[PDB]
Amino acid sequence: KPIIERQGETVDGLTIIDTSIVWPILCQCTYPLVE
Amino acid sequence: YGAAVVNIDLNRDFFDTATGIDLTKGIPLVQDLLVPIGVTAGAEQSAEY
Repeated sequence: KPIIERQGETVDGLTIIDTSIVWPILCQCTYPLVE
Repeated sequence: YGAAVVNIDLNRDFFDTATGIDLTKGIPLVQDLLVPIGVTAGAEQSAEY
């Protein structure tokens, strides 16, 4: 029994990492701007 | 006859209290030009010097 294995995707959002989650965090995101 | 102390400062007339500046203390204090971004509520009260 291994700890890390190839199997995927599981019935959880912890496989296939979306790379498009970059443009919303450069524009449609107000920070605390640094209360 | 009876003057305790005299001194020199900034004229409270050319630098009017209405626009740009205020003088109640010796320091010419304006409100908001350089406020520290991420601090508590009581801070930035010295950065107005």
